[PDB]
Amino acid sequence: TTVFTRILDRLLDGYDNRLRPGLGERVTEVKTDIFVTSFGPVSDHDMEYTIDVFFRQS
Amino acid sequence: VTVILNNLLEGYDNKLRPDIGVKPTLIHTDMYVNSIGPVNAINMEYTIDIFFAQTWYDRRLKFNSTIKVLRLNSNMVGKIWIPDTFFRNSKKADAHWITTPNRMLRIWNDGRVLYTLRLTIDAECQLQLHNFPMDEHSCPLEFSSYGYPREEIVYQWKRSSVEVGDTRSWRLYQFSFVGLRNTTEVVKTTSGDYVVMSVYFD
Ligand SMILES: *[C@@H]1O[C@H](CO)[C@@H](O[C@@H]2O[C@H](CO)[C@@H](O[C@@H]3O[C@H](CO[C@H]4O[C@H](CO[C@H]5O[C@H](CO)[C@@H](O)[C@H](O)[C@@H]5O)[C@@H](O)[C@H](O[C@H]5O[C@H](CO)[C@@H](O)[C@H](O)[C@@H]5O[C@H]5O[C@H](CO)[C@@H](O)[C@H](O)[C@@H]5O)[C@@H]4O)[C@@H](O)[C@H](O[C@H]4O[C@H](CO)[C@@H](O)[C@H](O)[C@@H]4O[C@H]4O[C@H](CO)[C@@H](O)[C@H](O)[C@@H]4O[C@H]4O[C@H](CO)[C@@H](O)[C@H](O)[C@@H]4O)[C@@H]3O)[C@H](O)[C@H]2NC(C)=O)[C@H](O)[C@H]1NC(C)=O
Ligand SMILES: *[C@@H]1O[C@H](CO)[C@@H](O)[C@H](O)[C@H]1NC(C)=O
Repeated sequence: TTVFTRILDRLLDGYDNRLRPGLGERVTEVKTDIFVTSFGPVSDHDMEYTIDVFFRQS
Repeated sequence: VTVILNNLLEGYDNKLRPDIGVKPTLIHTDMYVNSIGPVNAINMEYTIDIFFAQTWYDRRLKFNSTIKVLRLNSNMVGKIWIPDTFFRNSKKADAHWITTPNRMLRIWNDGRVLYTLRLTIDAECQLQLHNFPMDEHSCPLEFSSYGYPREEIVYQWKRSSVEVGDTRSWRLYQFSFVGLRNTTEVVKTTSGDYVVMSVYFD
């Protein structure tokens, strides 16, 4: 509806994506979580292994 | 801080190198080798993963403030002048883009710019396989500016030129990392004379 579009459009007013949150005020803390949907094949010929993950950062 | 960035980008022509009419642009280069990958003797090539860092001075990016350093991700990397550095003996090279572009840009108040990025390079190495399996090699990794001759860009090695990690986590199946060295030369081409720099891994 209208209120959704108004909230979305005005959200990035005067927002600089070049600067991290809390720049010069605090330390940006990021909470990480991983859900390994599948541990992919391990290659001995490369010292390489594949892993399919849902990577969540908050 | 956004005011500082907006002021810096105002009237800034990234097509022109710093000191375009005054003097050559001096660049200080550093390498951290995460891993010299396997040496593929069939195709006469070897893989190498590096953190490649370049430091130079841009008078246009001077700013007077109490912050004294702007630490930034890749967002502004395309907004300013960057050197034309490329690896001469690289059959195939790739940057890294997961999760975001693996690039870093730091700008000091005095105009010093540090630009770092992660690279994976499949560098050519013409192995002389005489004395195999007693053979030893010194594989190079060369780089220089693609367009700017020596009169416009000059590279320089720092004291801590090239650094290496443990070297036991490297992907060397056949060989053992013996040693390292760095060199600077001037290579004449049809375009001009270019300041080439090589890192030799033994
Ligand atoms: C023949 O045709 C081919 C194409 O078929 C053509 O090749 C193409 O060349 C172009 C360059 O001319 C090249 O485009 C650029 O790509 C850059 C990013 O990476 C893209 O490639 C990587 C890796 O690609 C390589 O992958 C393999 C090797 O590893 C191999 O296939 C090839 O070697 C290949 O090159 C890829 O991982 C990227 O994936 C995504 O992530 C990018 C992140 O930056 C994003 O841009 C992409 O859209 C893409 O994201 C979408 O897709 C992923 C999934 O794949 C999703 O997860 C995402 O959600 C998205 O949906 C890319 O494909 C890219 O940086 C360049 O972008 C810049 O272009 C100019 C630069 O000045 C600007 O106009 C742009 O705005 C943009 O620059 C901004 O962004 C950078 C990066 O942060 C900043 O540093 C800049 O400062 C600048 O920032 C500013 O603007 C933005 C808004 O635009 C703003 O938000 C910022 O705040 C800031 O203000 C460029 O797009 C293309 O990939 C390549 N295609 C190929 C090879 O497949 C040939 O040249 C043609 N032939 C000839 C000879 O001409
Ligand atoms: C790399 O070059 C610098 C300056 O040319 C030099 O100080 C340093 O010792 C060199 N690195 C070596 C020899 O490993």
